[PDB]
Amino acid sequence: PICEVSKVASHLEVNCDKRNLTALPPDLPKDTTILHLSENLLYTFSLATLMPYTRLTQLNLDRCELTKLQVDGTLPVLGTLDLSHNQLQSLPLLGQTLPALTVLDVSFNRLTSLPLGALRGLGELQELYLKGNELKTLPPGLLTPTPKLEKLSLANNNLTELPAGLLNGLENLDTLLLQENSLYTIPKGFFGSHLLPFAFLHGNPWLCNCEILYFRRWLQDNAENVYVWKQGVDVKAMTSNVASVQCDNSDKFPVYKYPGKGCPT
Ligand SMILES: *[C@@H]1O[C@H](CO)[C@@H](O)[C@H](O)[C@H]1NC(C)=O
Ligand SMILES: *[C@H]1O[C@H](CO)[C@@H](O)[C@H](O)[C@H]1NC(C)=O
Ligand SMILES: [Pt+2]
Ligand SMILES: [Pt+2]
Repeated sequence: PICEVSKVASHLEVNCDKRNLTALPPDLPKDTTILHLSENLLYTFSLATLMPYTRLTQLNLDRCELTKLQVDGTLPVLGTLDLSHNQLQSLPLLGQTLPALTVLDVSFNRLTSLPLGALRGLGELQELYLKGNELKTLPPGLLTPTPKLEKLSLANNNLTELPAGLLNGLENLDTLLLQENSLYTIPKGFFGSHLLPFAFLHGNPWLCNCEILYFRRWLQDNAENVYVWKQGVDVKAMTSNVASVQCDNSDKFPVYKYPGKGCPT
């Protein structure tokens, strides 16, 4: 039986996880809508070899020792692609071969930075996950190509500072995770004017000092919008905690409680 198939109305799912595969299995019912290839041996894979599956809509290359993934044309309806927990050291330019991609997950890899026109081409993206990588900086105009982005997570990286215009235009942005990095401040106007339902900013050496001021006021207007990331706790039991954003300024003093020792308005 090699993999295993099922049928949920349209769908014709193919599950081939934990199977020491090394390469894509032969049979694969050409008409597969959702293929699961999680936790297998691959090291290398080419979206090209999937070209035969016109209806493939979800691909999970989740945990497959991947170190390289080359992109090539076909795969016009692929909506979600998970490259979770792997080894790629460079973000693959998927924009020219995954036009329908709406959720990309390459979190927990060896990414140290993103190419220039990285997310170019995939202007249908709604969820981007890059948690667990490195990255100290982000290419300018990173999200310009993805105007309808809703969830964005750069949690647990090494971001020192981030563009003052990163979130410009994202009018559907409802979730932003920036926790566990090493950001020291927030550019004036960063959060712009869109209401952010869920923000995670704890675990940063926030250098509160007059520049943090803009961030302070923001933290005050959105105190019930900033939470803390806990293991497997569900938002059903999550509670706000604006005081989780504190200055690493040898204190554990909540920025947002920071008066701003007489500083220029
Ligand atoms: C990111 O933080 C880690 C923490 O252990 C550190 O080892 C690493 O050098 C930092 N960024 C890089 C990879 O330069
Ligand atoms: C794949 O190979 C590994 C290593 O020998 C083995 O433990 C595993 O059982 C094989 N796949 C399965 C789960 O049948
Ligand atoms: Pt083709
Ligand atoms: Pt939560």
